[PDB]
Amino acid sequence: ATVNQLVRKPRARKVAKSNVPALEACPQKRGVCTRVYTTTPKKPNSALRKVCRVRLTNGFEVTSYIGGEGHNLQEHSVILIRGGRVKDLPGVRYHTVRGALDCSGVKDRKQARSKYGVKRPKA
Amino acid sequence: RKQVSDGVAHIHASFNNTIVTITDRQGNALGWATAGGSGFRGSRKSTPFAAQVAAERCADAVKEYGIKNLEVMVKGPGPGRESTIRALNAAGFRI
Amino acid sequence: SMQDPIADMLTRIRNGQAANKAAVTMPSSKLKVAIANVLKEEGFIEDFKVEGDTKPELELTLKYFQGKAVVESIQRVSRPGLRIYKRKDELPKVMAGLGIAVVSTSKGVMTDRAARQAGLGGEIICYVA
Amino acid sequence: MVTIRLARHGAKKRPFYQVVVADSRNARNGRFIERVGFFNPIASEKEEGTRLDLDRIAHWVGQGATISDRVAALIKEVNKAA
Amino acid sequence: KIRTLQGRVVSDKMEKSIVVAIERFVKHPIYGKFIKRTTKLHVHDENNECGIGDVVEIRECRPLSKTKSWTLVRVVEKAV
Amino acid sequence: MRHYEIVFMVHPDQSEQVPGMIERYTAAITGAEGKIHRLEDWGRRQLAYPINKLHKAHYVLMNVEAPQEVIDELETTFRFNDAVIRSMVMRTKHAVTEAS
Amino acid sequence: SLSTEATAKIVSEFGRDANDTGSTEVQVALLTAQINHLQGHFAEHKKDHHSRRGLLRMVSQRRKLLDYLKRKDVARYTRLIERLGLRR
Amino acid sequence: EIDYKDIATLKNYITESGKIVPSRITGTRAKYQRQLARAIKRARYLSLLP
Amino acid sequence: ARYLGPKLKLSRREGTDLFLKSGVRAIDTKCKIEQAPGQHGARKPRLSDYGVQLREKQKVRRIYGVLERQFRNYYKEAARLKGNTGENLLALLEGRLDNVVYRMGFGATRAEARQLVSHKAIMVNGRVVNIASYQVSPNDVVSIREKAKKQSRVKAALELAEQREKPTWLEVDAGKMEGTFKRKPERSDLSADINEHLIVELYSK
Amino acid sequence: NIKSAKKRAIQSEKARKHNASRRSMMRTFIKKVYAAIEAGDKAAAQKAFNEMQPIVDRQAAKGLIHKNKAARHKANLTAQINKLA
RNA sequence: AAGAGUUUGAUCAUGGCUCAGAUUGAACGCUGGCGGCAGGCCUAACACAUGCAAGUCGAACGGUAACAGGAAGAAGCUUGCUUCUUUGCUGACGAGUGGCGGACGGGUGAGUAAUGUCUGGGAAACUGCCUGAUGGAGGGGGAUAACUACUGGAAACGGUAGCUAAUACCGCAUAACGUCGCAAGACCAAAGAGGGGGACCUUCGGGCCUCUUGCCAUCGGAUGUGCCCAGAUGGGAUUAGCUAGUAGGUGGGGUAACGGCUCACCUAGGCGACGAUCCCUAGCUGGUCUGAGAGGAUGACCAGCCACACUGGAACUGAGACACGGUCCAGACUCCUACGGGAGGCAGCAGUGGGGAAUAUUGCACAAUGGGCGCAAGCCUGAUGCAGCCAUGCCGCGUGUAUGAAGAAGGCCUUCGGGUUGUAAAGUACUUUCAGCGGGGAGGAAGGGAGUAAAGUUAAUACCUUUGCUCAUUGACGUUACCCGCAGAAGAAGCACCGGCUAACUCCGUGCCAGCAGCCGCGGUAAUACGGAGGGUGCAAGCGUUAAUCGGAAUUACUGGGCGUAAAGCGCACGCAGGCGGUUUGUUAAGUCAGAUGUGAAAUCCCCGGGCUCAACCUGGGAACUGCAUCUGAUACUGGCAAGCUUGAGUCUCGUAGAGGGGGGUAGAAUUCCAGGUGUAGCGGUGAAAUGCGUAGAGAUCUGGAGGAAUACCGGUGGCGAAGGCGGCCCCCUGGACGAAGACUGACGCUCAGGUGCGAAAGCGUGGGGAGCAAACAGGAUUAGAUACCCUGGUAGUCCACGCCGUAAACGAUGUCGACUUGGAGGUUGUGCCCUUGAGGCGUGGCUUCCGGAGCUAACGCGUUAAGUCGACCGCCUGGGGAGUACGGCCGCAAGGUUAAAACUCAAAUGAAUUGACGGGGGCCUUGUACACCAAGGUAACCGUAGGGGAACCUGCGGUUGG
Repeated sequence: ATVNQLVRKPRARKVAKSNVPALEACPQKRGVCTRVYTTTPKKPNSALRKVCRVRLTNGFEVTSYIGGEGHNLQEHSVILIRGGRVKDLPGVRYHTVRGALDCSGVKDRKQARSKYGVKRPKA
Repeated sequence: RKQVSDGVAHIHASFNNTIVTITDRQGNALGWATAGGSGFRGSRKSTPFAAQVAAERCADAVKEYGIKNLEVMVKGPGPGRESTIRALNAAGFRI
Repeated sequence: SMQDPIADMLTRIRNGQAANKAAVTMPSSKLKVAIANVLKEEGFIEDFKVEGDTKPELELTLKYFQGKAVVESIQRVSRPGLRIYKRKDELPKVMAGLGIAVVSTSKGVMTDRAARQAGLGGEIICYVA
Repeated sequence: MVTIRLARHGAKKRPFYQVVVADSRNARNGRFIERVGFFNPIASEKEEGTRLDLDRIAHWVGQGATISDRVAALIKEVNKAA
Repeated sequence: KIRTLQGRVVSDKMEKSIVVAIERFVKHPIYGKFIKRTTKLHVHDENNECGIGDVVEIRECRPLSKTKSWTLVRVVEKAV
Repeated sequence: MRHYEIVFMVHPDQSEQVPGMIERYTAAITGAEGKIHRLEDWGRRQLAYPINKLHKAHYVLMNVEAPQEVIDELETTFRFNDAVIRSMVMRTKHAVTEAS
Repeated sequence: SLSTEATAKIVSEFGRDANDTGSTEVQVALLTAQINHLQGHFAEHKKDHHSRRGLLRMVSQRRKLLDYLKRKDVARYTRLIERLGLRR
Repeated sequence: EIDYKDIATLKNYITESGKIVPSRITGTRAKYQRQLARAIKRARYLSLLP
Repeated sequence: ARYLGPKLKLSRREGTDLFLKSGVRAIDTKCKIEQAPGQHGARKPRLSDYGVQLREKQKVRRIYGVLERQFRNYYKEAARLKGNTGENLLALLEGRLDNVVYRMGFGATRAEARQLVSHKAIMVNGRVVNIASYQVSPNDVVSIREKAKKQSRVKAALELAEQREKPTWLEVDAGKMEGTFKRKPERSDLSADINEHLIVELYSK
Repeated sequence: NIKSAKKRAIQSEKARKHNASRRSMMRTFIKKVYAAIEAGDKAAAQKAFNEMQPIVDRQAAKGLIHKNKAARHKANLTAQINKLA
């Protein structure tokens, strides 16, 4: 940290690490959803959790959390995925967009009803 | 063998077993005796009883030689150094 | 001392102050004289005096307020390694002007308000407070 | 060729013109040598609609500088206003 | 006498030309240290009157060759 | 050229040749440009440990001043002579002449 | 190691006057002589390493003195390095 | 002052077998002690003492 | 966007009264009060330092019928204006045309006044201005359009205007209905308990 | 393809043939001077210069070559001649 | 101007992670009224259907295909009503020639890491149109397209023959103020057209007069472009050498111009650690975002510059191009074909396919402002003005107002009384913004046209120019803004959230499931955390979620960081360049500083105004642009230069100690065997035997030989050495250290990347050597099995000579050097004074040990031998793992070493200390890792290296307290 030391090789900036690295600065990415399975969370929790395996248009194959109290996906359906990790076994760093491409809003939902792609009941 | 009533008792006081020779002033052995094999063997050796009984064995091995004064030239430290010296000298010998 | 004889003097001052030495001493040089003059004429220290010719020394006399040093923090700024020069309109106001910054201007070593009055900048020798 | 033309600034349907000394060949409101006044076609009555600063226009005209017709008519109007 | 940089001869080994290091003492933009920065600069002298170490005045002129646009004015100190 | 203290034991077996071996080395020293500052003998003393199968030794110490080199041949001869099994010499670090 | 008489004599020849054992030329002269003696006695050991450290010290100090001579006064240096024979 | 040849004032500083008594009980200024050990080892090699 | 909901409840949360059901029946007679407007209003209201900054600021927003984008815009203006941010903000809130129409009397509540302003019944300096947030400036004459002077509500909103203490910084005329914003008001004659530095702390981070 | 581009293309080629003819004739005269010089013949070279000069000087006048160019030929050839003198 | 949560029983730390803020060219979910103003392919410089984006000029020209007039004729014969023919006769004009334009405007950001950009300078240049000055503007010719007649080719595109004009071309004349030349001299140009017409001539065409405009030359201006220089403008040293028109020279040539630009010759340079070359990324700037600021990130829109136009070459023409909608040729594509041959290039506008999370109309008008051409009228203009689409952003406004309770039904909660939703509704009265309908209605329009005097000018009147006034006229937007009227509250509210942070909570349901989650975490019978309800909170035409940037984060620390134990001080030295430099003078003026001047586009930002009903927006003026340059001045400081001074550093002299290093032999302690006797039943060992020895004489004894390991005691908190490390004695050689002073030099210093050298033990390689060892290896038994442990032998190695290794817990886990700063005790050595006893007493040096004050510290601790206070330089660190590993380089006999990633992966890892629990080391007191909320324990924790072995384990030689 001598000034003559700094002049010879300046202070470098470390680089922001990989947090959602499968998305190249894109809000969402489309994917093809190869397999749909149901994993199991870490230790303190329970209640085996629905997760899908998806191949993104940019080449990546990643693991994405189908959330909501209801689910209809399949083995090739095309879905949109966005950032957001689950405190699950390592590597669920993406969240499937509920109700956007081949994906539907949860059934009978009536609160937080845009966070699952379900439309306003006409009342 | 010589009936000179003099000599030295080289106490080969090793840790496990002592083989004390009885040699005169000239430097020739009179009689030899040992602790181990002469009545007991085991790891329970290296005890003052073993050194003592070795001392009596070495004494009686040369009590027939007319020797009643044996100096002690101990080689190395051995268990029951006090015990072996006492048992050897109490047989009627002079250091 | 060896390469910066001026931080020598600041360090001797704050050493002898924190250890409650009556009067600090060092060898003398006309720029050391200059900062001593500045300090005592504006009064952060009491008095100084130089003795001998071949190896002069500087018998500077510290200044205690109650038992505390009058000089709270005295800092080197333009060390060999970063010579610091300021222009007059960017001269540094030290602790809301309460402490001086003895600058070296083209018109001799002199203090901060001195320069901003005379309207010229220069090299900052040492903040005092 | 150097010309004294107008550069349309302002917002939409509320034009404001800068009178500008420029090379004939640059975009209407692109690179320009000098600004000599402004024109507000939709100015209010108390509001100043034209300012020209005609010494510079005379200067540049003396160096061989064409005027657009709008700046020409505008200059005639300011001269009439006196 | 336009601006006449002032520097040292570091090689007269080409015919009628010298390399002249102009040594300038500029602060560091971010660390504020004053660093030595050097400008090597081919100069023309037709008389080959400069030798390694001289201190010369040089002035800018039209391009005399590739790489060569400065010309010798005076030899202010004839280093030996 | 500085003081040494030639110290050596002459055995009774080798006491046959005390003057010959001694005066020979004094002459060799003087011819090697060395002057003798002292001379004394401690007689035939006794050896605590019977080194070299003997108990007596006529300890003669000659203690001449010698330069760096003229000692090398003398100690070589001492090693090569059975008159003294082991001969010792000492540097001075000072100016000491008297024997005791 | 070097004889004191030799130091005094080199002071006489390679000193401007007497008792100027501090003169730069005197310093480099005695130091170079010590380096020469070390080089002469080097063939015998070579195995020795802790003695070599002082010899490198002597070499470097001699060169520093010579560099100071060259910097301060070219003529003194460019005469000494021959009448002493150094800087070969 | 203390040297090797003074055999008289050496018996006080040794034992029968020639074992150096430590200065922890005598007091020898720790410079005379090195000279003491030097001289007595010399005497061992001088074969006056074991 | 204008808040269009129950008016009494909006002021039950703020604790004090806000002059937004304004008239005769003297609320706490017109509708229960001193109670937070829920099924769980009886709860202890102990609320953090953030809760009270938010409550006071929110009550200032509810006094004037201003939403959060314009409110923070008023704050950015007061913070850029010269003087303490608190009074600059509250003066901005006070020179707003809906407020001043209310204050001059004609306009029974601030939403009554907002209704009149928006419905092209107010001239500012003799020309019609129907913007609610129109900042009225000193010496401007605010007047009812004469096509709308014979409004039953404006005539009624004028009797119940002296029970409200007459504002000092402006001189309404009642017979001919017209006023004159004499001067920007001062913290003292903004007759309330507005703890404005709670607001200037909410937005100071 | 635009109509004026089609016309520029036919006009360019006509002008190119015209220009090529004029430049080749000029280079012929200049080369005659240069080749009288290398023969070392002073008077032949001066006459060839007097035959080249109006040619390059009118080519420059009608814009086939720049006036600076014509001046350069005249200066260089005058040098060569006056050296050869 | 420097939040919250997040490693523990708890804590103080070190340290990463996650959310809070602002922002966006955003996207997606749910929802969606109006207006204003902006923005709108960030990805595929991917491929491109179709239309449009560059023409104009008849006042240059031959013309005359058209249309329209004529003027006729011939007719029909209406009195000539309309039909044919003729006539470029006239308006005009299609194709052609000619001029100007097409080099602008418009797009894009591929390439480009620096001659590109930015800042500031320069000199060797050219510049159409515009402008000022001066002059000229004579007299001829030959073509040729068109056209005419043929005539190929499918088409593209042609060929032949004749014909012809010009402001096309070409002579000739003329000819400086131009070029060339020292001068003398030589040389060098051009074009007409239009309007009007008195008089006069007239070959009746015109001449001729006059005006207008053009043409040519030169010299200025202005503008634009070219060229040069300096500084600044990414990353990588797992790129260190690169260059041969390369560097300079002299001459030819070339260029508008300088110049290796080029060529011939000559010379051998030139660039590079101040980073050349090479590789990667990349358009630059004004500015934008963010920030307290420094700074970081950016470079969409707007404006400046650059580059590109399918890809790669080349030029032509031109004032300008190496040319987006030009040429050529070479590709690759697509299209056309009669298979001969052709065509084309949306990085114009729109649009398509594609790709993408994702980004609009194949609109209207040239009314305005620009631009091109034209005398003008005009024509052209996807520039531009507008309109469309899209909550994409910003702004504004609305979706009502007041009243009213029987505080309704009814919903939800009900401790069953009721409460709450809630003045909310309804019912009352009132309003009618905006939306809708009808009527009106600015402003963006200046102009241009037609008519009206100056003797403007001059054949005076004409023509034209200018002002002269009058008349008519020009708006895409646009059924504009805005105003007026008319109904009717009528047409207009959603999204998130409600355990704490964090504003806002109850009931059912569910039951560690379903699920939620930024963090803490919630859920196994309530669960205010999950789903629904009711209630509330927040924001509102939006509200959420995602992504990305900056901040928080001072978490790359210049401002503004650390390296004893948390990551981090090289194993140790010497030292090159480099960074830094005691003191006093002289001088310089480099840095520095001051002043002046020039500059720093505009926009943007900021201040003060003004205009839009307001606001956004637009705008005027200022400030700002903190920079760069130049000039003048100062001299304190740093630098240079010159001279000194002695305190720094050194030389000398004299002494002092020491396992300091190298040499050689050096004797004994002990060492086994042999040499023999003396002696016969044992030598031998573990958990236990056993394996192995011996009775063939074993063990021990003395006698003598060997050889080598180490020189026990000394010995030490000792000493020495730069570190590793150093222990017999003697001598030789030698280093370093210190004390005493003196004499002298005279800043000759400190630190150092790269570099060089030294460097435990193991090892390796080379040969010896082997008294014993002792990894390996070989006998017994193991133990749950034994390749445990273990007892028996035993090689390599250990030893020596040489060489290679290059390592360590190489540890004070504390870089070097200098300076200052309360103490105490101890040892270690010198040396002065005075007891002139030897110490003594009082010092004074250096070294070292243990406390301890302030001070510092996370705490422990350090504490004049700093971990305090400072200065100089270096090395090093940035959460954990991956991993000191791969790869590359380099080194080595290999063994390996050295430099040193990345992918991937976690939300932690880690240090200090504390409460006490096991405490099988002691007399209510002693304690530990770990632990809790197992450092005395089937056999310390490691590091280096080498073996055995599936392995982690064990075992050798060395070392550490991290016991």
